[PDB]
Amino acid sequence: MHDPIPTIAFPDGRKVPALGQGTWRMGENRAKTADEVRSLQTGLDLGMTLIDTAEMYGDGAAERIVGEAIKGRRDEAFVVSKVLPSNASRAGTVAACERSLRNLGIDCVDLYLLHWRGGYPLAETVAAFEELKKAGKIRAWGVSNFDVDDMEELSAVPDGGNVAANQVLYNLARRGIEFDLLPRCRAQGVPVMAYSPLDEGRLLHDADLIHIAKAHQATPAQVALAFLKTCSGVISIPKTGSPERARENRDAMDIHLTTENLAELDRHFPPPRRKTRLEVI
Ligand SMILES: NC(=O)c1ccc[n+]([C@@H]2O[C@H](COP(=O)([O-])OP(=O)(O)OC[C@H]3O[C@@H](n4cnc5c(N)ncnc54)[C@H](OP(=O)(O)O)[C@@H]3O)[C@@H](O)[C@H]2O)c1
Repeated sequence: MHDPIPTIAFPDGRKVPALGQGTWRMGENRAKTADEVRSLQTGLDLGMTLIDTAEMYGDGAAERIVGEAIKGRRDEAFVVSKVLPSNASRAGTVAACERSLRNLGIDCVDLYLLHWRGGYPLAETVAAFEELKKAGKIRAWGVSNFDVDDMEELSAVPDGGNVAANQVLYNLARRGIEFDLLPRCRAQGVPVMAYSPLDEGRLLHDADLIHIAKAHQATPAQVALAFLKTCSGVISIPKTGSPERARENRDAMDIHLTTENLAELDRHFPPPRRKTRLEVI
């Protein structure tokens, strides 16, 4: 019997498991599709109910993978997608949402993000998000790759205070948001979605993570996710094309990092001591 996935509440009171599933680079290889679908199905069965995708991921292909994986079980998934900033005009956003819904094969996304900051004024994009919400086409909107200054601009936008999430880079190797952005979003009640929680796999070569993994009879990936589980206000979205890895990632929740593991990680992966430029992938 494994331990449960902690839950995080959105501003609107909806709760999701703090461990979800990524999909970037899915749907690029026909030979992997069956496994990618199965990986997401496996994570859903195990309670990794949030799935993060985007219009740009394989230009609709990752969305279609998500659509397969949720076939017969839409109500079990919390589907997140995104609009590219070059599409995030008043009419563009609506048109992009409709494509995503067609690809996903569903009526409504749970959460719809601006993927990063572009040249269209924020009020335009938020206006489109609020109309989609009223139309029953999205349930909530948020943003991604927004630093503090970007977050502040939302207050000048009417309805900008409805922001439901900020999806930014965060893992042991990229702790910059701890200085300012994460504390702001926590004070504000806005979940931070930590993308690339395994630093795209680069963390898995780290000797201190390996050592700590060894002590817990776990894997380095499981340790990287166990750390992020300790962080309140954070939802991590690791991606894997492998159903065996999905199971492994789920079981990262059974690790209880000790006070000494945490000190050692802080020593090996130092927190920012000053404001850091937002890292983006
Ligand atoms: N908003 C944005 O701008 C943005 C940017 C980046 C990412 N994201 C989202 O965040 C998700 C996660 O980040 P990411 O995909 O960039 O990288 P990541 O999840 O940190 O790591 C991905 C890599 O780790 C491997 N992996 C996963 N679990 C493993 C395990 N237990 N053991 C060993 N290797 C493991 C995967 O390989 P296999 O697939 O071969 O197993 C994959 O190559 C993306 O899929 C995407 O949904 C959003």
